[PDB]
Amino acid sequence: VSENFLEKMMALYVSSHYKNSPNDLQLMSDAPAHKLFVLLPPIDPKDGGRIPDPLCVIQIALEGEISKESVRNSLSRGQRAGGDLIPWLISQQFQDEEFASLSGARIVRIATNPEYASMGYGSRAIELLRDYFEGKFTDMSEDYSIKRVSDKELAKTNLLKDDVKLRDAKTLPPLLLKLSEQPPHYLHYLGVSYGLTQSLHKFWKNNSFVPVYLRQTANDLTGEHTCVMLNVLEGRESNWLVEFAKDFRKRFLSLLSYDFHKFTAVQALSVIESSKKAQDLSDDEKHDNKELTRTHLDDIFSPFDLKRLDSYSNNLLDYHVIGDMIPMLALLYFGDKMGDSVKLSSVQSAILLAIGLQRKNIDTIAKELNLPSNQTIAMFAKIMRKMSQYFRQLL
Amino acid sequence: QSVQRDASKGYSILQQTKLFDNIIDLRIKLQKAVIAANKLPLTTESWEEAKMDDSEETKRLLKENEKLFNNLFNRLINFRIKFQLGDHITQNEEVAKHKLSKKRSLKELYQETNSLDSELKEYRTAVLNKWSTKVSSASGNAALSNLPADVQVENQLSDMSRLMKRTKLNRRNITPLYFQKDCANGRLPELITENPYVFDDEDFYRVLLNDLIDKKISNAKASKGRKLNYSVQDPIANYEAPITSGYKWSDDQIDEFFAGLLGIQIF
Amino acid sequence: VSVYQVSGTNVSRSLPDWIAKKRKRQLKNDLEYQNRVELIQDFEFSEASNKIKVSRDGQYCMATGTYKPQIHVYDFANLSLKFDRHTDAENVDFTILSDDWTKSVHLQNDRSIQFQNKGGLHYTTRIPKFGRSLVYNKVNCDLYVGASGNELYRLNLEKGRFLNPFKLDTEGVNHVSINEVNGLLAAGTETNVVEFWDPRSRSRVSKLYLENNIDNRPFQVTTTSFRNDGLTFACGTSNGYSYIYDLRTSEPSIIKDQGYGFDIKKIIWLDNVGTENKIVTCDKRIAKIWDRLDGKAYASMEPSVDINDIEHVPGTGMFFTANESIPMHTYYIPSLGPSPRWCSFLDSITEELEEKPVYSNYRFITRDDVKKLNLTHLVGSRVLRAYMHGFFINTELYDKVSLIA
Amino acid sequence: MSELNALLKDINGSLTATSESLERLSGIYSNSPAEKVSLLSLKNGSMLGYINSLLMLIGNRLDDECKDPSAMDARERSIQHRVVLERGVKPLEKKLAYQLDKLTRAYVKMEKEYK
Amino acid sequence: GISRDSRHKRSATGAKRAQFRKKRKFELGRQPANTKIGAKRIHSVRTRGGNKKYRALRIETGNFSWASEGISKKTRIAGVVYHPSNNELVRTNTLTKAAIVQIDATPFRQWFEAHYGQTRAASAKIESSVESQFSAGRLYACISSRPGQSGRCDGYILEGEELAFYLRRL
Repeated sequence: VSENFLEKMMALYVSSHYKNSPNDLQLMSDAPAHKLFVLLPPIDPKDGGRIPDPLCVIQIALEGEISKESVRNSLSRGQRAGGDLIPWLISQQFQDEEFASLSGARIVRIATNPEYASMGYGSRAIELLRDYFEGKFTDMSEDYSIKRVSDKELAKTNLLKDDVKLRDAKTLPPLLLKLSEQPPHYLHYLGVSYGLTQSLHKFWKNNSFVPVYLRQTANDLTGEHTCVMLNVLEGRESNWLVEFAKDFRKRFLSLLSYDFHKFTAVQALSVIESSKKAQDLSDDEKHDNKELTRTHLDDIFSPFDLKRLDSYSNNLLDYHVIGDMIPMLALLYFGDKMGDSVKLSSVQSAILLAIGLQRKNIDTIAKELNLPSNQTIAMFAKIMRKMSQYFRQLL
Repeated sequence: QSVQRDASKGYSILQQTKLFDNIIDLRIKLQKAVIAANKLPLTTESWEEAKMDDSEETKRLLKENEKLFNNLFNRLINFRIKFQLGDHITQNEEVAKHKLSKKRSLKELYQETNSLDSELKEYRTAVLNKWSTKVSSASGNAALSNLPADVQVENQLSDMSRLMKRTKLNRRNITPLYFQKDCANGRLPELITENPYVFDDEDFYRVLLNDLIDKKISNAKASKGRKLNYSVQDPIANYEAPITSGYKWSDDQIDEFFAGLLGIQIF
Repeated sequence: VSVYQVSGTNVSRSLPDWIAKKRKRQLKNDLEYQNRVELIQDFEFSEASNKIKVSRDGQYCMATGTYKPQIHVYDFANLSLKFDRHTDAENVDFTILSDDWTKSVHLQNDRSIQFQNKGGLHYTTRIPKFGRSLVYNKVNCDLYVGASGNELYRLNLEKGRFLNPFKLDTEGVNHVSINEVNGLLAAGTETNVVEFWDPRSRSRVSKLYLENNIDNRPFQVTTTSFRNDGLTFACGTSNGYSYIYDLRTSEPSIIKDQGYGFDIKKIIWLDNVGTENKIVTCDKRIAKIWDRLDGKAYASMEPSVDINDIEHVPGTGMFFTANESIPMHTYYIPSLGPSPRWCSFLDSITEELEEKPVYSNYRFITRDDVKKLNLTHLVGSRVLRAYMHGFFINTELYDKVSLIA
Repeated sequence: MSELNALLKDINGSLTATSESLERLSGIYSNSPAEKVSLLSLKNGSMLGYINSLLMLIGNRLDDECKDPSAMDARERSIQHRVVLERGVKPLEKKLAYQLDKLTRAYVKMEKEYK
Repeated sequence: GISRDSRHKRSATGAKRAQFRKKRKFELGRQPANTKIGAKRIHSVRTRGGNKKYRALRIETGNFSWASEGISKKTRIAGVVYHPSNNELVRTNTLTKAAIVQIDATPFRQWFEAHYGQTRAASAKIESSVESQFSAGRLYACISSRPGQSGRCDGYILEGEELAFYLRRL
């Protein structure tokens, strides 16, 4: 009965994967950290306990709880210990020792029935899983350990007369356990790792995950960049996540020129939007964006530059004339220095993000957004007009 | 089988929740009484003067008041015996049954109330400790090992002085009858706006009203074509050609979706 | 959010439009008359407009009139009226079969289906009983006509044959709508039930009973609409309540109150525009935009004249509305998406546009309904912000008093 | 009319109205193996005591003698009952609220299926 | 394209008459006017001769006549309640002759209280049903002018056998 189920699990687990290797079976079976979670449809009492089908199969790997000594010794040595992927990477990328101490779980794999993808089972599965760790599931009605082969038995058996047999059914626990039956392990965060694609990121973004890291070098086999996204469960300190998300956003903005110029404008815009949602998560005001100070503005831009922007807003200038200053504008807006006065539509944000940061030409974005070139430049012009009018208000 | 026990548990859950709402209805009806009572005199002299104004009518009203009050609170105590009995709050079934049978006097009625609250206190300690542990284990707080609920209740009961003042607060600004005359005569030792004599549970009363209110929201002939003619009509013949592609979803999926439309020990 | 009225009457609701025509000669000297921009010439009917739809190809629009009952077809590529065509009786509903304007079917009010081809009136056929809505199934070429009587008629364009009519349990079909992904038909009966039908077979997959707790009053399903996702489903009621259903579960995922107590005339799914989770629920007086997940109001369109139909140009931020006014209104919410290609320079004049902006945010209540709810004691309080002949209450506070009452 | 007489009438109406509703409530409970949630059982039982304590506050006041106008003893019992509802019961059921809603929903679906 | 020619019909004997001549102007009919309650909208029509016709496409107000007291007042129309020819006209608030509509009762109440000084007695007596309607705030009246043709919607408040019959039909 168990074997029939294991085949059904592997089918769902293996379906999505491009080319699965038999190691992962050993990986699931023996790894002490790893746990398996299966979403099942409602059970009909009339079915006579038939081995049900798995709709969504989740595998999680508990990670973290690293001593502050070990991280420092390894980090100075530059050596990465096996396992605990997300802690070690985030420790390196931010040089924070406190994160490595936190207890978390990485969602190694999520798979749904391909026939049933995109109808909300996958999302439902994550929502329950968070509630399992958060502590919502409780038993209201007022052991699952299996005795190991004792040393006495080992000594009293000879190789010739060994009777190797399946473990007797009374000893074995049930195959499927209700969540309330098994207590959870205390965790602060839930992490994921996946190649960045529009569909997957939209799925994770809807499930209230937050990006914290994005590998620069695309994976050779797939052409996708590894992305890591974190979530903090209710009742735990959320500050450390927000600091990373703010720090990442700044990192992403500058790197758009270097190696993420390929990303579609909408795709890149989503990554910033997902990170910003982390700020809204923190209802506190201790960490807030700072508006541009008049002294800061003068150092960034000369008064002639402000005049030159003003002329463009009045149409008295050619577009190429203001090509120099746009990237500085982009960082200030997406750094949120501009403040509540200046806000833009989704189309305008993509256009500004393109020219300012991706360094794409106006013609390319006209194609990429499927807009006429003339309309693109017009919408761009209204953006400068809002920025110019704002710089006037500060002065 | 596991389904049925869960379903039955829901019925008990519903029953307890309906029981909760019903008792609030009792509290709502009693609300005009508690306000009226806080308006009553505080002293013997005021009461006698209160009776002096209309001696005959007040005596009749007082006699009816005493009868209704005793009948009501005798009835409430009967329920508490049954309620704390039915729910296993009281373990001595024989003693509970005799109390229901016997008629009780006002002095006797107070004693059962003291007995009933005493039993609830012991049950209270066990229940909060049991569920607090269960919630702790479920959330991993057991693994971590935010005070126990029983402990929190003990601390708040320990701070009896603070919370007494909460009752004494005269938010409604009630003045009991002949209050000025009792104050002038020095008949009110406690006083010699916060009034010890006036009792105010309005904030508690409102919170109960809100919670009841929110729950309700949350739960809540052939001529002229009048006979249909199925002949071929030439002008509209082959007006449009059907698409060979068909529905974008595959047929079996479409058949599947419609079916569900509108809704070793393995386990 | 910013809502601009590109075209439409800009006079007081009390002032009718025809006098503005009389004022027009007097005000020719005024500069604003020169500066005002009309997007499409003659984008207007003599007295009123009934329905408005956009051809799938995206370059042509068609509209219907009150008197003389006529059929404009507008050419976006030329911003001009292409041809006006008169009819025998006023239109109740139509669809454009072809991708262009050439091919259409119009259910008039005299119980007659008229098939308009590009040249002219092709053929006129009559259904047994009065019609109320009309939908076309591209897969089977079978045109489905709602009717006052229980039976829902079927006409087959391929065979040129009336087929066996479907039989509904209840009498009166107010709207019909076909799910593109699945072919599910939803029929909006007069009673508070929506009956779903399988087209490949001829059966009743299920019937959904609409339940409103707030108001005990009877209500009629007036509109229905399937989202392109193939799973979600919208309903309107005659009490001004718009429901969003996931088809699988019977419970209404969200209930939103338009608050003016007026029948819902159309539901449009703004999935194509981007940020898919938005929806429009158009009333007699207001067309609100809100998000399908949270129920929060995004934008509102508050024309000065009654709305009869609303239409959204796909892939753009434009909206047309057929009104009881001489001109048909055009709105443009830039935040949703770019201006259409044919209105390439509409963004340029955004500042010159009118930029119209409480009324959508709150729930409207009449004086009588206040008495029914025993809220007279609050008259003059900051809770009751009186407007026109009625009082506004927060939607949440309305739900509270109604259940108590 | 004397102020006391009008007040005494007000009390008389309440005590009758409360008694009748109590009679209805006792019948339904008497009308009701099904095991109840202990936490909710305490919640109902505790607030029952709160009403009783309020009535003892009424009872103490109603006496013409008024030996204890402050009704300190009745106050303390109302104080004991009130704390349990606000500080003890409420935090726990909020933790348990999720599982509560799931079960009640489960029965209602089954009851819908049965009908 | 509407025509009133008798040629396209069958003869009394059942013979299918042939087309004699193309449609002519002196046998013209025009599209019907679906009068509805709403801001007064009227479209003129140039008919045969120099005469002119007004189509009441929309209208909210009309002169109504109380025959018993021989009075006429201009009142708002609330809605169509019953229409003898068809009920789907009753549903869409379509206004046409013989329709039974509900009109605001204010000016008639004012005239009554003014003329008779009541809310002597014998003259002030009025039909019980009419008095009940006044208490309601709306009166049942029948439209007596053809909205499609003249352009106005005047009528008279129901009374007597009219009122009994139509109240029964309602």
